[PDB]
Amino acid sequence: EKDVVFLIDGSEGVRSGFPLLKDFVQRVVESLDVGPDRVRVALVQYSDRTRPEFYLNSHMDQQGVISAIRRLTLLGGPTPNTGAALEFVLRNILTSSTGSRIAEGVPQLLIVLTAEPSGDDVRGPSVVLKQGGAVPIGIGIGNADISEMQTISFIPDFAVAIPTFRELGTIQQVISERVIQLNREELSSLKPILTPS
Repeated sequence: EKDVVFLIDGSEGVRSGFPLLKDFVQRVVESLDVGPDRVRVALVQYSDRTRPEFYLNSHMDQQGVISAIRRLTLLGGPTPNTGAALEFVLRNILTSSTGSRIAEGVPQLLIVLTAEPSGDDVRGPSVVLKQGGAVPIGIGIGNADISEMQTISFIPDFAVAIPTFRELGTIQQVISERVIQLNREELSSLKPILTPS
């Protein structure tokens, strides 16, 4: 059992790379055992606002999730306010009412993809998410800030920096491997790192 949420920068900085991002998300999902009693998948786009695209309880199989990803259109917007988006996910998407099994101790894995420095502070939100049971993996593309992605990530090791959307496919296996590593037992041995700025 895993709840896997993709939080995707949909600001204008991502417009040209968005089809490659959609491809990447599908590559990860295809590796997961998707179903209500196994892996649940959600996806939220964000810029200076958030837009849930589908929730952990929306689909019950691989076809449903993949079809939903394929149909995404870019949210748009000037900036990625990543900190606000992270808290929005914690408080609204990692919830029992929207299909999260957080209350039962199911891993809450949050894969964040962005291509620019955040338009807001991610430090405080990162603390709140780690204290609240989220396990984030920050994937910074291009101009994304390395420190920010490390800060967001449950521990810095989990963060990834890749120079272009073109290279995003080259990390799909290690992201899949991380999702596998992070079961309830492994997470039991892992503690998050909190040392803001």
